[PDB]
Amino acid sequence: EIDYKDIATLKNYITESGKIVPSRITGTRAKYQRQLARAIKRARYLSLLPYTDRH
Amino acid sequence: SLSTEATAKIVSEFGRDANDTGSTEVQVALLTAQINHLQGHFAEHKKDHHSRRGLLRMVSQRRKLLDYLKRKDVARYTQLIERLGLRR
Amino acid sequence: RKQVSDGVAHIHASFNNTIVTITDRQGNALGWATAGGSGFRGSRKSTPFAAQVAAERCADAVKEYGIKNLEVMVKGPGPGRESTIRALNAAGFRITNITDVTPIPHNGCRPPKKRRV
Amino acid sequence: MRHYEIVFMVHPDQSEQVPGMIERYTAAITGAEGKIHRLEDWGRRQLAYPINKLHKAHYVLMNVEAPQEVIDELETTFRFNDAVIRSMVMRTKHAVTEAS
Amino acid sequence: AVVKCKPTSPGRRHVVKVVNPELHKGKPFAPLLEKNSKSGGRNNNGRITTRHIGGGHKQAYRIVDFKRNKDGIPAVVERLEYDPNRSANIALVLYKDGERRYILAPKGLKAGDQIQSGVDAAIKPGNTLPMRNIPVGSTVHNVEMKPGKGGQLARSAGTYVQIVARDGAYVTLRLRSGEMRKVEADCRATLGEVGNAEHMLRVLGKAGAARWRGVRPTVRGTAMNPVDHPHGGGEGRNFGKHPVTPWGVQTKGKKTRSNKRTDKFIVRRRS
Amino acid sequence: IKVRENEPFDVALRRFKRSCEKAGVLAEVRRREFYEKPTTERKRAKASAVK
RNA sequence: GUUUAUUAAAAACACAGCACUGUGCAAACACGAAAGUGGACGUAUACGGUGUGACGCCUGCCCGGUGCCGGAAGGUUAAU
RNA sequence: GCUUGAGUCUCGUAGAGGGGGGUAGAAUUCCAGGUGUAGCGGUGAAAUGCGUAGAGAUCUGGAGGAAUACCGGUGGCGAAGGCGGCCCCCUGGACGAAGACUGACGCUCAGGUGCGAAAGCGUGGGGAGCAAACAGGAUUAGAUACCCUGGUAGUCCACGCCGUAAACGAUGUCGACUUGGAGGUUGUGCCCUUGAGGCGUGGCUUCCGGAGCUAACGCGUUAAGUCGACCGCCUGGGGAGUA
Repeated sequence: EIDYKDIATLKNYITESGKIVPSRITGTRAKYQRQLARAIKRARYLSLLPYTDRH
Repeated sequence: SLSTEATAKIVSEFGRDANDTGSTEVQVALLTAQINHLQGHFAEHKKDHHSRRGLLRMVSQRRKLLDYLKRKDVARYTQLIERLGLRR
Repeated sequence: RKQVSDGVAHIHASFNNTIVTITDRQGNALGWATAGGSGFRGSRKSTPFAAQVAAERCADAVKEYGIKNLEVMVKGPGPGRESTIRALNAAGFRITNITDVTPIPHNGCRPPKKRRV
Repeated sequence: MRHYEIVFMVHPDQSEQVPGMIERYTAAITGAEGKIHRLEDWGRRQLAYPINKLHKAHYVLMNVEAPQEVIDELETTFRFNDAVIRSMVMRTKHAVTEAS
Repeated sequence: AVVKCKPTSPGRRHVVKVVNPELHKGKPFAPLLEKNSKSGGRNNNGRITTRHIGGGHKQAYRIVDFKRNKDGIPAVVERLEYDPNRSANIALVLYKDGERRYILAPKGLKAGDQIQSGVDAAIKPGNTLPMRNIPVGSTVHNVEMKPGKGGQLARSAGTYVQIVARDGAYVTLRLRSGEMRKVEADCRATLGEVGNAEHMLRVLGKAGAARWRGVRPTVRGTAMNPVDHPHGGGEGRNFGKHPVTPWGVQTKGKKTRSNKRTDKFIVRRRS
Repeated sequence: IKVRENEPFDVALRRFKRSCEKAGVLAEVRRREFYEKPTTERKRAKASAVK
């Protein structure tokens, strides 16, 4: 149910370089990590979230 | 997939009683409906072996149930063949 | 002297050789020095001292322009990255930014299989 | 018939024609018996990377239940309109807290 | 997708039959038809100018809408027909005003479905658009070298030019050879790629297949005497000189391009 | 890459110079694309190490 | 299948097939002192040229010479 | 006849399962420009190579083709081969709750049919990286290799063929029984909605381990234990998966 519009919430789970955080670090369950990964990839497509730090 | 409303129409048309979704006529009718839909699905690009395995599974399970209907009661078997247009 | 007085030092620190190019913000190169041109060839080229001489040589190469502050763009896995950065602040240019701009692909093109032994 | 979530970004220079844009698209949708759940004009927004050498783009989200045919011709109109620089059509994204 | 051809005779051994069931069986459209009198190795002067062109089947010419006007009116595609003049097939199109035309046949054909070219269009090949309006990463065909000229590039079977973006006034085109040519953005384009790629799969099989197509035999210069060709002579099979044309220029290598007006547009050339 | 810091510094250093993942991913992108057995080798070694 | 009509019908020429090279369309190339025309009312899955000649296994080495392609460091270089 | 095996229906759930089409972003290469000037590339050191015709570096604009960094996990899915960006369309399977329905319709299966990695073959496209063959340079006594600079088929796509792999869990399919512990993943019921907290109950999976078994190593409730059905296979090694 993790929405890609909530970029404020997804910024807690992206790294400074734009990478998706590991689940062994943030402690999300596997299901919410997969939903989070899909939402980050969607927001990266919509240019809400950056793909990398440089670009 | 088979739609819920199409499935309900099949069980109401081929069922000797209502809520007889498990009778052999109803199972063979539902299987035939999915066969006729999947033929149009496999008309295009025909490389879906994975879905074709489920298709051949519907075919085989339909054949087993129709052979059972033959051994149990032949009048129902011939009527089901005539209704669904198979084994000509 | 140059009016803008701001630059970027690009440190291409490959495993064999370090190339230091001081350019402006617009990308136009003001000067360049290399570890091979620093006087060290072969095994000494890869060493961190060769990159320090490369950084000092490019520092005196762009001393004509009067560069005051330079950001730093670091590429590669070579030994010369921190050595080149240290030699620039030893040469007295203010380092305002240190960015690691190594080209990290996605799953991308096929890597060379060579040097397998 | 089918639930869909439509988000489209428009070039900043073409920002004058976005209310007419959402009006004609909603009109086509409602002609095709569709219902619009949340038509929200996000407006101009800075982009994290440049696309087509632009930095700020208009945004609007639609969230429509509609038939697949009108959504496919809508996708075609998005592809052929040069004002739309990117558009995404999702799956159901069902009834939740609106304006997210 | 190919029906087998048994070797009942030599001449039937090698050709295997590749045909399209969607091709229309019957007469072509008579308003879009004109004569094409064959001119085999001919000229206004009457001399052979292009050799190995001659006897073949009579072909009637079909007007094909290389320049796609009638914009703003949706076009419904009809059954595709065989075009003997060009390598690819042709498609009948019926517009909403009643105008019937021939276009280059797209890959996808829909029967019983309305085809639209405006607001209610679907994602279908065959839609015409200018080079400015093409999507990013799209393959187009029947593109024009000059705006308003008509189709010049990618009109053969299975040929397409792929474009990602534009400079702003001149758009670079990746041709089938590999050349890169800038054409103006106002030049028209037809989305997708042309069909009939599967038609080129089969081999001809016999001498008479080429002689039906209109191709007369090719005599090697080494077969000739010294006067007919620069190659030719001797008591053995090989002449033994550098490879040349009948008029003397080098066949192998020896780039013969001399256009300098178009060299600014063709920024890159294939190897 | 770079994290936000105050422009005056006590001394010119980088906080994450030797901890950067860029060097490791560059070393794995360069050559030797096995990627099938080292996952199981790492997991068996980690299960041996954790007691 | 074609061939020296009228001493040679063949192992010759052709042929499908295969490779190489040229060619982005006012295309190469050709007939034209030029207009023009053929190529072609075709658009690189197309055209021309060269060699080989269905099919099966395949096509080794050597760019020194000649030829072609690419770069003009440097030299030698015409009219001017 | 019966429902307990097997199946059908309602409602959901997770997923790189398949097929089709579109799009995004790094990065590599190439082309055209801008700055710029003596090196670059490589290695154990070198050289071939590239570069004063202006490379390498850096910026900008464009082109193209591949694989989708992080997520990513002895994780998931699939009969196996296998399947990783996002999105849509078409579709197969599994699993769970509460009932309903059919009423042995079941299991295996020589022949037979289908799918079957990679390499290869045919025809047509495409071709950015990598790269059999091939070339040059080094090491060596030699080096038709390992190392280097190149580089073709191939890898990529459509359709067709091959029918092989250390195709492995070196462990056939189905059903029943037999101590446990730690996990991963996905449903579901209850309490304390009140700490994604306690108590249960299913499906798949990882490790260790008891009885037992095994020649031993090991397997061990997902058996290599105790049984039943059916199929395939073996009968010393080379000759030989060859004539």
